[PDB]
Amino acid sequence: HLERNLATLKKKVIKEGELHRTDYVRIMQENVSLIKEINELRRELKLT
Amino acid sequence: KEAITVLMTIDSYIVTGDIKGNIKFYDHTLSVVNWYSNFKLGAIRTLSFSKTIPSLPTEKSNLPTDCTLRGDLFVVRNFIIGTFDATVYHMTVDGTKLEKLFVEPRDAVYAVSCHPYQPLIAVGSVCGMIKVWDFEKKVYLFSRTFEKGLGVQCLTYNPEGALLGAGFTEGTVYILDAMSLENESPEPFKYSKSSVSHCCFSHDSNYMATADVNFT
Repeated sequence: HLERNLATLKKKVIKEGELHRTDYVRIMQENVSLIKEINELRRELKLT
Repeated sequence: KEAITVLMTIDSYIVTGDIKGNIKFYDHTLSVVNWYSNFKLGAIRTLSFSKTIPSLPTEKSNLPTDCTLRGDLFVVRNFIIGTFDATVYHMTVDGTKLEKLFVEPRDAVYAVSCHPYQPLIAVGSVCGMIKVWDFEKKVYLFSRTFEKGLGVQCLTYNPEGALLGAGFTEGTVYILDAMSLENESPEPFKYSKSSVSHCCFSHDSNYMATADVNFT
């Protein structure tokens, strides 16, 4: 039991790391999109 | 979308310049501050900013609209611009003039001819340019831009100085007006088919000759 528990725990942890990386890059993509939109908006004032 | 290659940062602005004539100033957030663009100017390879930290007039002034939510006064140092194509300019910090300086041969260089009775010297490039100076005055004066993509290397005066002549690497020869650099012959003479390698006048203005790299 003790070993099989430890091993399966480590496997779970590894997939937890996978999820953490996935979400981290998702938020980075969000930040990129926001930066683009900021630039667009600041430009759009120029004409008025 | 367009290629950037210049990056330098001034007094808590960032400044970025492009292959195709748009130069931008930013705040460390990468926030957008008013740009300079679309002049007869491109591929800006030299950016530089004045030693002088600007004193600040505001009672009458010309400053551009910054793009902040309000959009505030904006006063850079003075700063220097220059292209890929060897074109040198200075900007008034207040933007009121984009002033160009000397303008110089783009690429590779080939040798110059003197007027035999006047303090004038003619310079030409491989590319698109022949121009004349008064070498006492050190003054850039009359010049004509030549037809696109013709290579040019040979240059001559006639012994009077009244005539100028130039030789072009693509089978092409022009006679030139030692004033206007008009194409004297309604068309140039394009009899050969490769590079000139010499040109000369006779003592008689009536005769001129060229060599070509085919040994002809």
